[PDB]
Amino acid sequence: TMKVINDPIHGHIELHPLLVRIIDTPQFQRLRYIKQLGGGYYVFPGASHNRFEHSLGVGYLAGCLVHALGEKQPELQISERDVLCVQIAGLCHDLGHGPFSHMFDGRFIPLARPEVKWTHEQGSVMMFEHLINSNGIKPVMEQYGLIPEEDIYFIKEQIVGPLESLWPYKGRPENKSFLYEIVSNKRNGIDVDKWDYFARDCHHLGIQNNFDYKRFIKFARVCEVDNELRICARDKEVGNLYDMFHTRNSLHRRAYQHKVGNIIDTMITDAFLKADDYIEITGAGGKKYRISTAIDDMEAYTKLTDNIFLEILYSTDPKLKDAREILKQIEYRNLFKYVGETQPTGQIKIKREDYESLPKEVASAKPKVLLDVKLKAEDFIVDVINMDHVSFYKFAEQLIRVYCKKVDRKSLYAARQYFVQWCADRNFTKPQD
Amino acid sequence: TMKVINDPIHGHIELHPLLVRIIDTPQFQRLRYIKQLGGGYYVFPGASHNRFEHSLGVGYLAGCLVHALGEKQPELQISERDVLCVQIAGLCHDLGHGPFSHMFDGRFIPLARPEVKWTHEQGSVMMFEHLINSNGIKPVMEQYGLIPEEDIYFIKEQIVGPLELWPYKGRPENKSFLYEIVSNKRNGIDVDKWDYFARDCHHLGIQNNFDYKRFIKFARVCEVDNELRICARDKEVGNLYDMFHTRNSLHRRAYQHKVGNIIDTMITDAFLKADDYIEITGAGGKKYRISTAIDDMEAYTKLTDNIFLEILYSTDPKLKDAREILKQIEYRNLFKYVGETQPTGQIKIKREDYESLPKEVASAKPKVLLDVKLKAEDFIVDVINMDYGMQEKNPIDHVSFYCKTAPNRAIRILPEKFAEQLIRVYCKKVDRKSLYAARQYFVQWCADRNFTKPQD
Ligand SMILES: Nc1nc2c(ncn2[C@@H]2O[C@H](COP(=O)(O)OP(=O)(O)OP(=O)(O)O)[C@@H](O)[C@H]2O)c(=O)[nH]1
Ligand SMILES: Nc1nc2c(ncn2[C@@H]2O[C@H](COP(=O)(O)OP(=O)(O)OP(=O)(O)O)[C@@H](O)[C@H]2O)c(=O)[nH]1
Ligand SMILES: [Zn+2]
Ligand SMILES: [Zn+2]
Repeated sequence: TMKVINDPIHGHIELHPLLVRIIDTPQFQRLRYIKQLGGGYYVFPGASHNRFEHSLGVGYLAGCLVHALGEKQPELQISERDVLCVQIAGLCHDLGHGPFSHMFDGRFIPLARPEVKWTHEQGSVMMFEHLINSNGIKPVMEQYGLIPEEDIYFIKEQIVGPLESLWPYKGRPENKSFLYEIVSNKRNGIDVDKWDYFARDCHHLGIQNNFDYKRFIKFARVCEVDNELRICARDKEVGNLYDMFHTRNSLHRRAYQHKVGNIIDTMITDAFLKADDYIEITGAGGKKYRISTAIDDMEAYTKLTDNIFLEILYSTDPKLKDAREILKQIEYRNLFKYVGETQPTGQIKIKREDYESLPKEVASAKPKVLLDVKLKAEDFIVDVINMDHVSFYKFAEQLIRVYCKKVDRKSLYAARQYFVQWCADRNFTKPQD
Repeated sequence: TMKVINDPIHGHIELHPLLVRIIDTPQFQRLRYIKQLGGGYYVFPGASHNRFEHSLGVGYLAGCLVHALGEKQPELQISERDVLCVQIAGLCHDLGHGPFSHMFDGRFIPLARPEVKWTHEQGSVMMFEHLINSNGIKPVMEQYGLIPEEDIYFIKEQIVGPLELWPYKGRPENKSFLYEIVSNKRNGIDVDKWDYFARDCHHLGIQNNFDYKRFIKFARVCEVDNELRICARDKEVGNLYDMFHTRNSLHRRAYQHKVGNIIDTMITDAFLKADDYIEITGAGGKKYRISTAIDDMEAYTKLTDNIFLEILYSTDPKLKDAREILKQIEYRNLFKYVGETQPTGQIKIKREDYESLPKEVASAKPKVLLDVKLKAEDFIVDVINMDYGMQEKNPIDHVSFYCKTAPNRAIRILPEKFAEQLIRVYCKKVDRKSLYAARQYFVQWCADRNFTKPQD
């Protein structure tokens, strides 16, 4: 029962029955209703792709790499069981994403609940657990040779990292440390996750992809480094890697950090914040959750997708009028206006818990040339945008942009002044344009 | 100094301000929430694309073609005004599509209201009218040289055809060729098809062998039977064959996919079970159902693929049945394929008769009586058309060519064959006995009807 799925990036993807069973669940199929690039679709009409197809792709590539390593180096003792667990991890690494992907955990939850610590990865673990239990996957795992308790632990570790000196992982021993570099590779940012989305995003955006992932897989090997096992590239592949990094940079410059695309993300977020008190999502035991609290209950979170945009847009409730009106601004293309950009000096990083305060700080700033119209915190949006040792055998770490909700020439002028001053008060770089 | 949109199929698409204004409306942006291939996404994960981006592409290509014709043959007197009206028509030809595109007008409305005669094209006209009025587009049209009353008429005619010698009132007969750009019924060669062949191929992973740019570049208006028509250079004949083979591949591989079509009928089943209980607010606070929203454009504006998730995420006990079918789709417990047949040599099945077909099948009398009997609600009968209205033809016959030396007049003159109507039957009961039974009813029904005999 080896099922085959046609993908425009990878061609034929063969799926193990166990994977098919994980895929055919509400928890996984949910990913069909979550846009890969969030608000990017509103700037790039080719970018209609969702997390679902990306996740299949990552699961596929994860398998290809591990399987290839096992053939070339049977001394690594990569079992078929190891292969499946890595595939599953690749499949399920994005289960925890929320509406509009990175917009949700990167901005909405911070602004809505600054107290809480939340990442989509943590979400992926919770949702995976929920998926397993809700659909009786453990017996099916056993039926294909897996040992649920340790293997489920391994899968979770691949996704989120060590779960809390030593070898921190408990799902596999240190002699298989290389397996933890396939799906999510923290240290050098080279994993199959990135391979898929670079290729996929390029394909949909109309941007040229220079990296050849197959070639890289074909020439990859596990090799000794600092008395540790790591995945290593042949020296002949160095050009291919440069091409990868250039593709990455292009995607970030051209798409991920696009000026209007990011503005639209903050407008969508603004609408969610205005809707959060009034939207009800039913979770476990009939209990009711808000957009911002659905992350606390996986039954509710399952039903939280980009649909929430249209539920607000199509609503008639008077209580949702404000939220609805912002989404209508997007349709009519009356967007927030770009004021300017700056960076934090030093190794200083504005943190998520502080995001909510930033608009007030900006309005609190005192421009020396006092002006006619004064602006308040509600009129400002402050957007914080985040972001050679691979083994062989201009990058801004944080950008800060400010937008204004009032498009009046004088308000824009004013806003600029507040912004410039705020940068000065914080010893941030001085705005240009 | 006009706006540019990056598209993966066409590259840079330059948009006239007036087009930008039509695009930035709820009525147009609605197309972002309607899947091009409907239930095809549930089989082809690459096919996440929506009608919106397709519509930009068609608008763009419509403009390219007309503009190219005007440069090569200024004796045609194609104004800038003409160009814009054709672009707008290309932009807006799909405004009338409903949830899951062709599933909606092709199956749901027929099953829900067999009385009514509805096409997405008619919808596009109504929605266009609604778009114009709701967003004060007439003054803006005037501001860029258009004459709203006649030009709006022309645009609508390009989309739906004529209403009620020369049938068109939006442009005179000496510009008859303009009516062949966006929608060409006669020979099925228009910019609409060019975009979706390319776009669908790009998303499905199927190779596209037609080269639309080349065709545009060598296209010319030329005399045929004292009729002005768009004519291809004789050198382009291979390119055309490639187009028709691409079309055939897309249909065989994608549009007629077995499970994809099953899923379309499951979605439709859910809608039918939800239709009584879903309320959509239209004009003046009046409430409409999924099946009646087509009667009110304010309501229809809010009718998109979202309706799938509204049903899926619902808690109302009255929607339990509809909801349960959509859950079957998530769990991948689909209706079961019984078999396939054709009305070869027969009169073809019409939309108003779709609702009756499941009863006919259960009414059929198999010779070998089975242990269990089945009823009409257990059968789905799916009628698949390549192009519903049209006669079984060869479309190359209606293509005009020209030789370069005598470019003013048309030349005097191994593709695939069409099964222009397929009929499939699915069963809602998945147990061996019922499936066996269903097969028997089906085989008999084909016999009773002088349809082709089912194979495997
Ligand atoms: N199961 C499944 N298949 C998908 C999905 N998305 C795309 N597909 C593809 O669509 C095809 C049809 O769905 P299935 O019902 O699994 O197809 P099938 O081959 O008839 O399999 P059975 O019905 O189980 O015999 C699959 O073979 C896959 O190639 C998905 O989410 N789940
Ligand atoms: N206007 C508009 N632009 C879109 C749409 N879809 C994608 N885009 C692209 O998104 C870009 C940014 O949107 P705009 O608000 O037009 O931004 P802009 O190009 O800076 O134009 P202004 O904001 O009017 O100066 C556009 O230039 C288009 O290339 C759409 O539906 N409407
Ligand atoms: Zn990912
Ligand atoms: Zn179309």
